[PDB]
Amino acid sequence: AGADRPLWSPGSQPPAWLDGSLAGDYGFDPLHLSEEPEMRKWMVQAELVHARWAMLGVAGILFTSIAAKNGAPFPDWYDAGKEAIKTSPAPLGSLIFTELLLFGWVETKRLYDLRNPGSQGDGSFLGITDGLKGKENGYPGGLFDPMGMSKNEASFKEAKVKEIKNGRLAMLAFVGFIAQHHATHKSPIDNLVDHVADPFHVTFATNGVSVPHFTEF
Amino acid sequence: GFIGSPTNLIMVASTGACLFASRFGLAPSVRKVAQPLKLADREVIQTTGDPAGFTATDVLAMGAAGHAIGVGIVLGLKGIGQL
Amino acid sequence: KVKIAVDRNPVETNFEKWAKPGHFSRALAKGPNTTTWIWNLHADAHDFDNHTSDLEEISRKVFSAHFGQLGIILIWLSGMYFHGARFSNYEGWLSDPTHIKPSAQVVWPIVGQEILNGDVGGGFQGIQITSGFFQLWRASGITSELQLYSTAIGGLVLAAACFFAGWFHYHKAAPKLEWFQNVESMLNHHLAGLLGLGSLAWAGHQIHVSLPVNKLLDAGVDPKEIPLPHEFLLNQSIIADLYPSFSKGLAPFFTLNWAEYSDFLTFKGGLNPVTGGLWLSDTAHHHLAIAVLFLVAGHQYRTNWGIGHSIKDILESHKGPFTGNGHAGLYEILTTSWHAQLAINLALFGSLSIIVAHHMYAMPPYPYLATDYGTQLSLFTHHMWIGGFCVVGAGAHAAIFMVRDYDPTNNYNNLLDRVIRHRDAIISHLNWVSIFLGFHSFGLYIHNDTMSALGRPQDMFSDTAIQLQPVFAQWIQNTHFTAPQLTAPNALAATSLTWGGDVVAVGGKVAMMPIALGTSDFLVHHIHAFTIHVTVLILLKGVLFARSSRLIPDKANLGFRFPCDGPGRGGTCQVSAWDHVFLGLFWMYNSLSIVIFHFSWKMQSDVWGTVTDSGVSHITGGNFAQSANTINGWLRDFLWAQSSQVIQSYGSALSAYGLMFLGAHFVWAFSLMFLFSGRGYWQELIESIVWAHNKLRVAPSIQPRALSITQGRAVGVAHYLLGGIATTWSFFLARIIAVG
Amino acid sequence: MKDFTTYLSTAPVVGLGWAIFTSGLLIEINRFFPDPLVFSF
Amino acid sequence: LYVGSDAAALKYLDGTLPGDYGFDPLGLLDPTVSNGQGAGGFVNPRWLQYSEVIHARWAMLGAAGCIAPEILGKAGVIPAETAVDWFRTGVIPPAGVYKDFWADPFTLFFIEVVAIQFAELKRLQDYKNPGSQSRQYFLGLEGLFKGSDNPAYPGGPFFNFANFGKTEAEMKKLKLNEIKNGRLAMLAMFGYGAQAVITGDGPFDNLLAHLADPTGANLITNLGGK
Ligand code: CLA
Ligand code: CLA
Ligand code: CLA
Ligand SMILES: CC(/C=C/C=C(C)/C=C/[C@@]12O[C@]1(C)C[C@@H](O)CC2(C)C)=C\C=C\C=C(C)\C=C\C=C(C)\C=C\[C@@]12O[C@]1(C)C[C@@H](O)CC2(C)C
Ligand SMILES: CC1=C(/C=C/C(C)=C/C=C/C(C)=C/C=C/C=C(C)/C=C/C=C(C)/C=C/C2=C(C)CCCC2(C)C)C(C)(C)CCC1
Ligand SMILES: CC1=C(C/C=C(\C)CCC[C@H](C)CCC[C@H](C)CCCC(C)C)C(=O)c2ccccc2C1=O
Ligand code: SF4
Repeated sequence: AGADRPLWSPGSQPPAWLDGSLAGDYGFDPLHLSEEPEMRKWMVQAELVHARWAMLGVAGILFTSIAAKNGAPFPDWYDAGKEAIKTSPAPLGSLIFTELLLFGWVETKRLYDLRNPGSQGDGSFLGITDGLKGKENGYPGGLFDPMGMSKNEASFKEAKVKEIKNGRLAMLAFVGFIAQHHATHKSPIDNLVDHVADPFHVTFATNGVSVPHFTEF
Repeated sequence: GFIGSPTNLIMVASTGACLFASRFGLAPSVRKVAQPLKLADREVIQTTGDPAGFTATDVLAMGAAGHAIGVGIVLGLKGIGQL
Repeated sequence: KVKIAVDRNPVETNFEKWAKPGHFSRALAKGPNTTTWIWNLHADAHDFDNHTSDLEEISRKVFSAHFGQLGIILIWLSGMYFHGARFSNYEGWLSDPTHIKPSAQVVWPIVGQEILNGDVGGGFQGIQITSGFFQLWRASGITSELQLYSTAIGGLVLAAACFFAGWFHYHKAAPKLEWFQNVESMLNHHLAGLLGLGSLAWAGHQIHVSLPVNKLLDAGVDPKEIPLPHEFLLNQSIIADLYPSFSKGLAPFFTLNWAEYSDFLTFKGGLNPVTGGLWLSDTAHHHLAIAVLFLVAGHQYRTNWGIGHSIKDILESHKGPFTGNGHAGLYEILTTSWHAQLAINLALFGSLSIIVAHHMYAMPPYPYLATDYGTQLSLFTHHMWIGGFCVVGAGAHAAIFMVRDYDPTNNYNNLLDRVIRHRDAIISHLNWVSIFLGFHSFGLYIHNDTMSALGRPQDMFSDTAIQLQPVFAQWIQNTHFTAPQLTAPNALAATSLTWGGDVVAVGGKVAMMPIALGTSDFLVHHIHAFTIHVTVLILLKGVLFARSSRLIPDKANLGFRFPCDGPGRGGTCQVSAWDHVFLGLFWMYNSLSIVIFHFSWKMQSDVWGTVTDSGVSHITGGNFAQSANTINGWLRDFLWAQSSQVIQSYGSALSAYGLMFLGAHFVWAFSLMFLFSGRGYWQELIESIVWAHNKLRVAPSIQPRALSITQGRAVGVAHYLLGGIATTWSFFLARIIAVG
Repeated sequence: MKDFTTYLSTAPVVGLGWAIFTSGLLIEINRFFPDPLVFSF
Repeated sequence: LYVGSDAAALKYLDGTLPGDYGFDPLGLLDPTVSNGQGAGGFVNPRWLQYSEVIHARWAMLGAAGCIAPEILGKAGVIPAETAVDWFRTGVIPPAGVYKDFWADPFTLFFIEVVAIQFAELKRLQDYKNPGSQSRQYFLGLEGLFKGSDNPAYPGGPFFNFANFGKTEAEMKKLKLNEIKNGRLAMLAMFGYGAQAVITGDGPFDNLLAHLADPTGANLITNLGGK
């Protein structure tokens, strides 16, 4: 978990503030972010929440697109909100503010657990003391970990590494979703079946976007 | 550009005269500078099998000067009706 | 001998010096205690001669600062090309350049400023630009916005490369002092590659790209129907039927049969009647000849291969009998003093800008450039003011060199020492000729005003009463009108239409017509000569008396930039060379203001206008021959007859100009108390305000102080110049857009 | 980073940030409330 | 022998480099040029030798890949429709694109970008840190990237699997022959570019034109002159 660890580039010098203790610590920081320990823990928390929401959204997009390809009446991941509010009993405006209302509590608790570790598990919220206590910086546990496979240190460390790697892959997946939906105007599973149907021709160079065509010769 | 053409002949004669000039006096080479005349000087650049000082920069400079003198003379004669 | 000398990594690329603002000088390294420190932090920021005494570090800083300025210029150029690519009607303007105004700036509708997006034509709304970028892009063969987008991207890439080059050549690989001191190598490389190779590359672009596109544009075909420049580049058929000499395929160049290239390398003087601009083939042969001449000139100085001249030997050899040591110590001066080189560069660059303004009002070297009167007026005025500022800075940095880098040991009997040795005679004779010129020009104007107000039109110095005609200028005009007749027989027409001949008009508007010179022209030309003479007197008095004088014998020890030497000797305020430059800035402003007023009135009365069947009807009806001889005529027939568009621009797209106009007047007023008053009054007022803030315990820890006397003079001259330049800019642009 | 943070902590940088924030707030207010003169709702 | 050796240039160089013919008129191998610590400027003898040998190998590959298709298409080895000119393969779509490829040229460009970015970035990281690519796990073949003291000649179980150059004499001979053929390939690629620009034909076609008509088909006649 450090020293002679595989870095983001072979032969690179890892930063002093990146000693390999964190999950996914490949020593990748040209802009020297997360140098301060407070900014380091802020960056770790931000990466963790962005990762968790990235894998949640990508899993939802993939499930909806796979069901739509199979035959379920599901719209594309782009412009899904229009038909969603068309069929929703809850109108827009009330929906976003409702989401903000039940999101502010969790975000406030997360922020004040990040600033003050263990301060949430003091019985203030419905008499919960053992739960809602952060085991690590961005890893609360307790009520969020019902089954206890994180008790072992090795299992917790490998689960953290797997989570951060799949989360970074989910960031890349979401960026790819946006890019090739703006390029092809099709579902990601449609792009996947087009790539596995004719791999030698159907690619990023034949959509009319990404690679521009001016002379056509 | 034609072989044996009078313009090519006069410019080749001018370039050859310029090349043969600094070999023996007259034109300022690397080893002959002075203010009005020729005065003894160093070599610095090896002549690559050439007696006295006749290195590659000398033949480059004098070939450029000969080509320029030839085209100037040719175009001046063409302006006044000659070759 | 000449070689690359580079130190590897002398300065570490860290942000530790960005936290501390004052770090380049020991005076500001201790931190701030008064507010003037902040001004000092913004004053000695780029005074690298004061930060360190080592010439190598100063040269490295100068190199990196030049790289930064080039990156800034390339960013600005890329932004211009991007604005032409997206927020512009260049494609619409290419179809009918005589009816759609050039526009390249579009505003956001926020608080009613969307009225500034005027109806320029072509189904577009925006600000009518006067930079002439449309004519430059038409001269460069640019047709679509894709080429402008690509040029903007390339300019951004080159600006990033220039910024990286500055960072690299400062922090990573900093050249040594011997690398910078190779003046012969610098001159050879600049004459051969920076100027000669650039001229050859532009000539090749004109020959292979700009000439066919411009020929097809003048033929009247659609810009979209015009083939792309690479089609002209690769396939020789289109360039062959557009120019038959391209069918030979580089044969006449190597066979010395250059006359066969006469179809696309021409010498037809004058303007193209289709577009009212210079012939593109003439510009191509011009840039080719310039490239050849500069390639010849770039092989003059000896660097590493024996042949070539020596600058020191040339300078030391040119010694006359009346000058003592002829040009002896100037080689050591210009290879050790950055400020002397800065003075020479600024003087020549300012003069070059003046020549640029004159020679592109005279010959418009761009298609459909003369038809746009506003573009020509704005370009002339802008290049004029840039030249004036540069030649003021020339005297400023010459005075800085005299104060700082002058060494009496190396200057005993040389030219500089003799100029210092008769500086009093120089300044006295310059003062006398300035007084004589001011009398026999402005007193002539006052004489005309008085005898006009006294009811004596026969006693004036006008074109009808007392003819002080410019006989020399008229003779030169007649000689240059007959220059292609006898002395330049290979020129098809005259080199310009200002000497004489017919009238070239495009789209019903006069592109260029002959300019007649009369008594008013002689009066304004001698007025300009007088103003230039006085500005030269001020700047030369600043330069020569920068070190010492009979009034102050130790002025060199006081530095270049000091306010005064106290009220002693009757008072010694504004005695420094910096104060001389500060005084001469206003005189430069007055000189160029009169020059551009003469330019605007002369082209509006005797050049610009419309062409009808009866004849040429000018904008002001040619009143310059009768109204420019009196100050009241300039007040009424030039300043009051015009500027009606500026004050009536409200409710239209030109209104911002009028707004700027009013604001400019404000700034011109706001400078005056910085120019008047002093420092003790403002210091005592600040003390009272300090008492007020101390009563409420809101006194700042940094002690507020009044601006320094030099600082106050600088603020006053800067706001005064900004107000005057913006006033002339707004008035000129509104007048020339509303009726032009 | 902390050197860069102290560079952004300098007076001109925070002044530029305040100016950008205030100008953007006023511009968005004037855009989303076109021509406000009379305080009425 | 020395090919155009210039005096006052062998003062700063001894005989260690493979070619080392003493040709340095302007002067770039001087240790006084870019002297100090750290990376510094790009004009340094180590980077100059590295870029020279890399340019030599790339130009040698390019000369072989510009000769082979035309020669084999003149014979019956490769089919004629795949024997197009080197500039007509798709490198310059104005010159020509071979449409009968298994993939789009931009797809091959992206595959090239990934593969050769991996290769050249590993090469650069080993140039800055010698032997560093043999430490970080790549696929289990890290021992193939051991390198050597000279970055130009890494060797190992892959780059020198033939194990030629056991002793110093034939290693120096091989280095000199490599740099000589590489410089000849710089000249060859220069001529290929010039001939492609001013003839619009393959280099072997130009060679056949010069062989059939020496006076009638050469540089002078190709420029239009006589
Ligand atoms: C023929 C070779 C050549 C060329 C073309 C230039 C060109 C330039 N020099 Mg340079 N110079 C040269 C040789 C050359 N130099 C030599 C040999 C020396 C040492 C004796 C110097 C010493 C020197 C000093 C001390 C300074 C310059 C400066 C400048 C710039 C003047 C500003 C200008 O005209 O804007 C024209 C601008 C452009 C055309 C925009 C594009 C500029 C490109 C990026 C530069 C390309 C030319 C470059 C020399 C190529 C080699 C660089 C390579 C290693 C990447 C200009 C870019 C000034 C400077 O720093 O400016 C930044 C300056 O103060 N020169
Ligand atoms: C800098 C200015 C410039 C440039 C770029 C060009 C360029 C061109 N002109 Mg022009 N020309 C110019 C100035 C210029 N000219 C001037 C001043 C005149 C006098 C009026 C002319 C008169 C003229 C005429 C009359 C004609 C041209 C023609 C041409 C073309 C022929 C090229 C040629 O034979 O040159 C020689 C070029 C080379 C030898 C090529 C350079 C060598 C290459 C780049 C080496 C590459 C090697 C590389 C490392 C290996 C490949 C790399 C790869 C693997 C990636 C070409 C587009 C002709 C045309 O359009 O027909 C096609 C034509 O008819 N021009
Ligand atoms: C338009 C405003 C104005 C005017 C007219 C003057 C006038 C003068 N200044 Mg000044 N100047 C001004 C503003 C002005 N200044 C400002 C604001 C600054 C600050 C930057 C300066 C900075 C400055 C410097 C730095 C210098 C001058 C100099 C001069 C002289 C000019 C040389 C000349 O030929 O004068 C001739 C006189 C006039 C043009 C005044 C009008 C004369 C009329 C025609 C009357 C003619 C005689 C009359 C009939 C007799 C009256 C009889 C009566 C007594 C009964 C003159 C005394 C220079 C100097 O001392 O001499 C070279 C000098 O070096 N000034
Ligand atoms: C790419 C990304 C972050 C990339 C960051 C990079 C490269 C940073 C690089 C560097 O920092 C390093 C490493 C080191 C520094 O020295 C240098 C820099 C350069 C600064 C985040 C993506 C983050 C992506 C996230 C969080 C995605 C969330 C997705 C959600 C919520 C989806 C929700 C949906 O609503 C949609 C969109 C549409 C509906 O159809 C479906 C539903 C499900 C409703
Ligand atoms: C005796 C002998 C010999 C011989 C030799 C010879 C024969 C030589 C020659 C040489 C030469 C013969 C050279 C030349 C050179 C040239 C050059 C180098 C050129 C250049 C050019 C230029 C640079 C140009 C330019 C221009 C242009 C393009 C445009 C404008 C004009 C001009 C013209 C300026 C041998 C070796 C066998 C052996 C030994 C002995
Ligand atoms: C007025 C005056 C002062 C007093 C003026 C001083 C000390 C300078 C004041 C500068 C202010 C602080 C600049 C900033 C003004 C605003 C606070 C900034 C804009 C705010 C809006 C954006 C909200 C001098 O000190 C002085 C000195 C020498 C000759 C003439 C004068 C002189 O005329
Ligand atoms: S303090 Fe002011 S008024 Fe007094 S001599 Fe100095 S500049 Fe003049």
